[PDB]
Amino acid sequence: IVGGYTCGANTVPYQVSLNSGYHFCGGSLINSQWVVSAAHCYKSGIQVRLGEDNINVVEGNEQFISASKSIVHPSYNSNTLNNDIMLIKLKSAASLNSRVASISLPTSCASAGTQCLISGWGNTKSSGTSYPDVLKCLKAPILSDSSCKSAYPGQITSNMFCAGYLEGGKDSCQGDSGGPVVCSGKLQGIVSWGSGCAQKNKPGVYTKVCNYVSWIKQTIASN
Ligand SMILES: N[C@@H](C(=O)N1CCC[C@H]1C(=O)NCc1ccncc1)C(c1ccccc1)c1ccccc1
Ligand SMILES: [Ca+2]
Repeated sequence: IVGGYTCGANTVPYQVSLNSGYHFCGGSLINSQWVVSAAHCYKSGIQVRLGEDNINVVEGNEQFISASKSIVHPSYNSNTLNNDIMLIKLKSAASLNSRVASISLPTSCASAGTQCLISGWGNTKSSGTSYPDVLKCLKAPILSDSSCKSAYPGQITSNMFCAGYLEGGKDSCQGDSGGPVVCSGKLQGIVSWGSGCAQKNKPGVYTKVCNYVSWIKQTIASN
């Protein structure tokens, strides 16, 4: 997260860190057994880390649970990033508490202008590289479809939305991938892609979760 702020420990209790020897992506806990992340975060050997603030120190509220199965969306295209969503099944159910909590799925899509919370342990620099230990947060509005398409001509599908700031300076970045965009208490986006981080006229692009709720619900009913 570039240009954001320290969230505060466990104030984003649905935020998970995906670990394969090191943090590599975020995700969102949607019930005690399932995490939503980005398809471009797929790899084998995932451990889901819940209840995290400082990802380099055991602070006492963590739950570390291996994935038993990952399911990349059947229609994910790794070239256009259309359908950039993946479900991860935990080997055992998380114990839900004030520091480890699920985020609701949307029933309606969010609207342009709605202010959302984006969070993660990704790079905090727009040029250069610095990775934080504690969770970072950014308040960002959803942008109009027309401004999003003007920023990324030919590349925005109906399964994507832009959020952030056309002036730059505030954005998600590498390592935030797969994490949440929450608006009015619902998971409306997944950190997906952009042209650099926090660059002028290049806001972040997010997977539009409301288009995937039927697939999520049917998949978790059968796995
Ligand atoms: N900029 C790259 C990106 O978003 N990549 C690389 C893999 C991870 C993800 C990421 O950091 N997502 C998080 C993010 C990035 C930028 N703003 C907001 C959030 C993109 C690309 C996407 C997926 C696969 C390959 C490349 C890219 C686009 C054009 C030129 C080069 C790279
Ligand atoms: Ca920790």
